[PDB]
Amino acid sequence: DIVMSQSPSSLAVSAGEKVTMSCKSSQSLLNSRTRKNYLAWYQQKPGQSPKLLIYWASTRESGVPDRFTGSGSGTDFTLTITSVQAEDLAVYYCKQSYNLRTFGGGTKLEIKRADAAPTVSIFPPSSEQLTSGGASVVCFLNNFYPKDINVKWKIDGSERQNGVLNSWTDQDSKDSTYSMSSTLTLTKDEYERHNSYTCEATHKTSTSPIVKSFNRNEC
Amino acid sequence: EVKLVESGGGLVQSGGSLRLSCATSGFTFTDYYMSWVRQPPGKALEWLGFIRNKANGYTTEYSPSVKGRFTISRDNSQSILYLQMNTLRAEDSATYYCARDHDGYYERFSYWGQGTLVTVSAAKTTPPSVYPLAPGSAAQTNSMVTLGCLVKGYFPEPVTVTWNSGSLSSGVHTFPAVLQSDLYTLSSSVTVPSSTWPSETVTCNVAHPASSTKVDKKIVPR
Ligand SMILES: C=CCO[C@]1(C(=O)O)C[C@@H](O)[C@@H](O)[C@@H]([C@H](O)CO[C@]2(C(=O)O)C[C@@H](O)[C@@H](O)[C@@H]([C@H](O)CO)O2)O1
Ligand SMILES: [Mg+2]
Ligand SMILES: [Zn+2]
Repeated sequence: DIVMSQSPSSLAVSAGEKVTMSCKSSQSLLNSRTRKNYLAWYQQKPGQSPKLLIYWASTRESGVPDRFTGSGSGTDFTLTITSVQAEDLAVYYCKQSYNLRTFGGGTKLEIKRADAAPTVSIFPPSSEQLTSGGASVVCFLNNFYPKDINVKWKIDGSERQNGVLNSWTDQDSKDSTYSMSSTLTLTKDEYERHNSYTCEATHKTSTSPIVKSFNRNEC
Repeated sequence: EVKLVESGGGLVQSGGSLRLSCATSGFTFTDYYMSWVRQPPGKALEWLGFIRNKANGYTTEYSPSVKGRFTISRDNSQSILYLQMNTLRAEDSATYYCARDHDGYYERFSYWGQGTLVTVSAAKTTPPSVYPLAPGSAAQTNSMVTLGCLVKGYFPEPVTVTWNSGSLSSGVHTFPAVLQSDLYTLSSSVTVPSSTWPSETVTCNVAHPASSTKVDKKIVPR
């Protein structure tokens, strides 16, 4: 049993700045015979498979940008990223191969950027859903930062909280923003009892909520 | 080009068995140890086991977490790696990756497959309903226009969504599925110049492998 531990669990760094993260092993990974530390680093970008960055603690794999440097020895190892780029958003894992293999628990790197307001769009239920007796209303809140955001649904001017589900994307690898979807699902019978459907987004970028609405009579 | 492609993932009941495969090309297969690694949704990688290269007699080793229950094997004539899993439980639900491992010298996993997702559950396979998301009575004259597709009520994961067969990749956001009442729902938005829709077609392409569902949904104004 070789226990691998990483720190921090997560952090956010602005483009251009330095990133430092740590990996500890419960026993030395320095192989006596070869005089090398059997410790590798992997980068896993959102939605992708892990990719090899560094092995033998400090050897940078071909094709990996030189801003990535592995260091350390024995029980303590460090991955340093200089001049971090938006595309470096990922979970970083260390892995020992001294005795079988074991991964650390990962360090999640987020990218800090300037606050950005969401672009909000609303969509009424499709006729192909209504035909089956259901009515989902969808709101997209796209390209905002930071991740914290509030969405309220109002139906004929009254807030409704039940039947609402939200889902955030991972941070974008190009512009470092988030997006979120909010979907309000009703029955057709209830949908047909009301006219105005509104999604309201409140984000730190404005004291004014962004309001998008449609009226059933206008469909 | 080195390629590793896993197959065999899907829905299986607790207590059941499932065998995964990993087809490889672009390197001398027998020269390499091969590993399996898994990852529960949103959690860490976990090394499962390896099978050694020809020089080391193709012998196997396993993590204590699966030793006695999972078996690794390899077809050295076709360059395919296998993982047999038995007595599956919910904790085994994960993306399974094959990885190229040691060649007798280098200490690294050089290459990884795309992964195959295994779901251990008693719930039944349900294909998605796919609904178009077109603007209602909005201005539309807002320079850009955002369209979407709602992929509702399916099980198990995953689904794939593309737009115009992958030709539209910029300005696409596919929102992670959320589970409710034993069913997943996700949505995908795409943002394009208003000068291109509806004058040009925009179609979402949805697949749900568990039900072999293939859907192409044209977003039509209305
Ligand atoms: C006993 C020395 C043998 O060294 C070699 C060899 O000359 O055949 C070369 C090593 O690189 C290594 O392959 C070993 C042996 O096969 C062990 O390799 C493993 C293993 O358990 O199979 C795998 C390696 O990744 C590494 O973990 C080593 C460990 O450093 C012990 O040697 O074990 O054979
Ligand atoms: Mg975006
Ligand atoms: Zn052994």
